[PDB]
Amino acid sequence: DIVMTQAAPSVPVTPGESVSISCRSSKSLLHSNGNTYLFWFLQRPGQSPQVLIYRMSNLASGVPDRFSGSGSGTAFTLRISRVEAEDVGVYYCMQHLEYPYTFGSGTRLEIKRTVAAPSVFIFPPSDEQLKSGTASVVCLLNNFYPREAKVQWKVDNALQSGNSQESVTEQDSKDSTYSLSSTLTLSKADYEKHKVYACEVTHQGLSSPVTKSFNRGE
Amino acid sequence: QVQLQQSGAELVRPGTSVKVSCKASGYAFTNYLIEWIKQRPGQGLEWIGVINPGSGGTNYNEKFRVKATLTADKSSSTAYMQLSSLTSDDSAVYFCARGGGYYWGQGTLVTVSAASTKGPSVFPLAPSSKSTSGGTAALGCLVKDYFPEPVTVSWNSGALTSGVHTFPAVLQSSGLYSLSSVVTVPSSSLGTQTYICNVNHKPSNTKVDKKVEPK
Ligand SMILES: N[C@@H](Cc1c[nH]c[nH+]1)C(=O)O
Repeated sequence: DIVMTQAAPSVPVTPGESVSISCRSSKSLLHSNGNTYLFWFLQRPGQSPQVLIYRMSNLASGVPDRFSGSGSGTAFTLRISRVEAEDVGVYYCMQHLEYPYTFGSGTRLEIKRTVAAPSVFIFPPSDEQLKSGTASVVCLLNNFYPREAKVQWKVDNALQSGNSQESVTEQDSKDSTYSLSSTLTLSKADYEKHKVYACEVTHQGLSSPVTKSFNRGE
Repeated sequence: QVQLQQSGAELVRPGTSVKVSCKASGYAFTNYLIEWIKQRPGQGLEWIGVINPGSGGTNYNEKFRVKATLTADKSSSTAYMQLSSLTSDDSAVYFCARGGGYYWGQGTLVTVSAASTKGPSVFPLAPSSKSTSGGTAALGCLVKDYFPEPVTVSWNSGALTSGVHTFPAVLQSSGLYSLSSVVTVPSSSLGTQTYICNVNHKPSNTKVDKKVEPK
């Protein structure tokens, strides 16, 4: 088969600047008809892919002029000039010369924005959940940048291990931030054996860790 | 306006087969090729094969030649992909696309599992002083213990979208999924605006509209 290689798993860019995304093939994609059968696609979070460039260097209908493609028969570049915050997503090359058609592994576009520390919120378990015998404590880290953020849980000032789970959103297409939830799961019985619940947050935008806590019983 | 409309999500047992469909509208179905693409959750794209609906001719990625069968029904303008001998390796979103990849279906999620469907509980993440800063309050809903994916969440029947973050689900150690959806709003609105999270888990026919009350 023809192997498609995208050497960078992500590339960062400030809005208004230009960025290049690279792809290579293990065989020339040039056909005797003169066209090079390299296609570029964008996939935004939660959407189907969409074509940007067809046959290496041609702008697909309705795609903004800021997208352009160039290359040899084996090395290709998608250039995005005047990048917009809404350009976040994964960019894939694909060869359409020979069966089986094959895709590159994808290159995420990371939008650079001003560093922003998370706003941190903490939620005790609801009374409804406690009636069912389980307790979920939720710590929300909202609208921060960059993506890297560490959350540690302390119950009665004992650092927790093994009982939390985190989820992170994709980079927002408008404000270029991320949000993160950390959920600490205990039984109702174990939850009532303790008074102080705290999440401690480390992030580049913070000079020292931020702690949000509550005491069981308001 | 061209559309490729794929069939709905499938939960299917290992060792069985499943057929997904791709119905074309807005153009002459038999004049264009249909291609099929696999995308594992959080991963890249893999090409399965292509069919010419006018001739019935097909070509398959050799990796899928034993797994996949592509057919087309001219009378209904529908292309079909059958996946046989299912294993968890086949759990993925499957796309159809018209030849060249300008027009794509919305995808069909296929989950291959022997586990039973379970509907979630929905619990409020109530706004309090511990979730209120500088005139902004955070609130949300915890959608706990469901299988399989997916769950959808809206707020106020879709009227509230600004400031909403619905998190990717996590697979808990129990083998059930959980997710949360949060929203930041003006703290001055907590006494005057009703906030409801609309949760839908289609596999269990669970539909919950949970009002999230300040505490
Ligand atoms: N030349 C290709 C066949 C093809 C024609 N058009 C597109 N693909 C192959 O050998 O796989």
